[PDB]
Amino acid sequence: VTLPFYPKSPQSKDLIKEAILDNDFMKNLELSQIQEIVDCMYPVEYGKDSCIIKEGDVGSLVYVMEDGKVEVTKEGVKLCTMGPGKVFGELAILYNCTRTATVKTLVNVKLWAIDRQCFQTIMMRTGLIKHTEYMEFLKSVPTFQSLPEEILSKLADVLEETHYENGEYIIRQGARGDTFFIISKGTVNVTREDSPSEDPVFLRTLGKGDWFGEKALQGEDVRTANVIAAEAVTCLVIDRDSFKHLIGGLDDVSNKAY
Amino acid sequence: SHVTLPFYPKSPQSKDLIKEAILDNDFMKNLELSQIQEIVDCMYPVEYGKDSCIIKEGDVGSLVYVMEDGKVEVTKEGVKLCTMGPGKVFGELAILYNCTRTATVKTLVNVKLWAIDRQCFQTIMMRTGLIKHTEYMEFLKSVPTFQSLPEEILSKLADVLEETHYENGEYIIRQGARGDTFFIISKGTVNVTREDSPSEDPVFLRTLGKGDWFGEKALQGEDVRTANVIAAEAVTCLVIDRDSFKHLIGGLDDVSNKAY
Ligand SMILES: Nc1nc2c(ncn2[C@@H]2O[C@@H]3COP(=O)(O)O[C@H]3[C@H]2O)c(=O)[nH]1
Ligand SMILES: Nc1nc2c(ncn2[C@@H]2O[C@@H]3COP(=O)(O)O[C@H]3[C@H]2O)c(=O)[nH]1
Ligand SMILES: Nc1nc2c(ncn2[C@@H]2O[C@@H]3COP(=O)(O)O[C@H]3[C@H]2O)c(=O)[nH]1
Ligand SMILES: Nc1nc2c(ncn2[C@@H]2O[C@@H]3COP(=O)(O)O[C@H]3[C@H]2O)c(=O)[nH]1
Repeated sequence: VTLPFYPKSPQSKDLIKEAILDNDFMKNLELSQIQEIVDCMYPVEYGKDSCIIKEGDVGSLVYVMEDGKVEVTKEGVKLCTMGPGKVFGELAILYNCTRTATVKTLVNVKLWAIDRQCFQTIMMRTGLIKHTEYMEFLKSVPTFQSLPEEILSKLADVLEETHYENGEYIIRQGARGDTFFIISKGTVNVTREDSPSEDPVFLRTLGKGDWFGEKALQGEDVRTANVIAAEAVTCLVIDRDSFKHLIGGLDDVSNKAY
Repeated sequence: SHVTLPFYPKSPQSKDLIKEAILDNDFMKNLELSQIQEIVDCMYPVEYGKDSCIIKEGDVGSLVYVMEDGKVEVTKEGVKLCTMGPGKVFGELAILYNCTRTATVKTLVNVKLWAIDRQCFQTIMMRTGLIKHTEYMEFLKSVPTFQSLPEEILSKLADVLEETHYENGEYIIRQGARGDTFFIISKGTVNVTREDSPSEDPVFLRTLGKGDWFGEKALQGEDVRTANVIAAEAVTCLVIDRDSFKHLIGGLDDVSNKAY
């Protein structure tokens, strides 16, 4: 789930993005995917008179040329030459076939390359798939599985993923609140101080699929307890208005008692 | 070269069901029409009884399904995701995205499915207009007469050429007939014959094949064909209208000054 990263100059990052936006087979990727491809590519060089791609071979890498010149042949027929700012080697990866042509260096070249597995991983990181994963998660939460699909979908549309370090206060008692939290990862501790000048008392531990932060949205806008990450925690979070329109009605949430 | 996909004859009602199911699927509705058609024709029938597991999450994906009758249940790690009825695609994610099955699919009743194998799906995914256009380009470049034409002109040729198929024995061109088209042979072979008068039998002139062309003479004189061109085996020509011929190919010395 975690991709390789290679640091690049803005000029390089722009060259690659423009190369992709110029390529007829890839120009319609979502922007976030282009961005991920951009950061993922690692640098590769070849000297003059080298063969980068042999037709018939297994394709593994997709290239963007930053510097140099290559010649593209197929069955001995010259197809074209390509200069900087062009993608090549994407067909074998996009279409799961062998290399459809041969690419040779005419000079020393400087390429950026991404391997097949990274590319395929990124191809699946679309808005529609992220949305679907949010839906699948929500359906796993008993409070929300029973909701109509349209409302789950509306929820999935607005859900924000936030992360908390161990010991981090997700919620402090006594402050206003504007967020409702669903735990997708890890555990939290809930504590409360009854009077001022006192140490907070432990109430309970919540984990994956549990939720919190409704009290300040239902009633007075003051947090009634502390919620502290007890390990590395991920929450799916909902702003006050979304809560009100989409979730505020639910009996299990509205009439929650402790 | 090219693979031939299997054809499975289906009722009109089924073909429409499949077509609609794809166009209703968010991961597939943006396929070209030609691709959706090809999927339609190459899906084959498969049935399952009540309480069968069609797809297990984690497995390598092989087939994409379209349901015509019945109801299936979709779960992931035991979480119920949905039920699906007729007119729905399932099993496309593993194949589209080269991952393992992302969920489990089980039947609730007897089901009637249409299925497409991964060999076909992979073939069809690559049959786009753009890929076809590029194949046209690569072919023209293999023909020395059309190689050295600028890229802009080859691209225009690919835009307007018509790929046409001919039966064995078919007169692609009859001597004496009016003509408006130029032909480039992309596949197969033709025989060229000519008769001195129409009350005489034609004599053999020559045999042409892939990368050869014909039909230029009637575009350069009065539009009358000066010989017969007859398909020998299965023949494919890239066919070019008169105006496109004049603007794009007519200039070429090899074509203009072709002598026989
Ligand atoms: N088949 C083909 N490839 C080309 C052409 N122009 C440059 N290329 C690149 O050369 C590459 C060969 O490896 P790939 O088939 O994976 O991807 C190809 C393209 O990205 C062309 O006109 N035809
Ligand atoms: N008042 C109270 N809040 C709790 C308890 N256990 C979990 N919580 C959560 O801790 C949260 C503090 O922020 P909110 O008061 O807005 O909403 C609260 C609840 O959702 C409990 O026993 N008492
Ligand atoms: N991951 C996922 N698959 C679903 C869902 N609804 C129905 N499906 C189908 O279940 C199938 C499992 O095999 P695939 O992962 O190949 O493709 C999947 C879909 O076509 C859903 O909400 N999530
Ligand atoms: N007149 C003539 N045409 C030929 C000969 N060999 C192949 N051809 C082709 O057959 C075609 C008949 O249609 P066209 O006269 O338009 O153009 C002709 C040529 O392109 C030949 O020896 N004589």
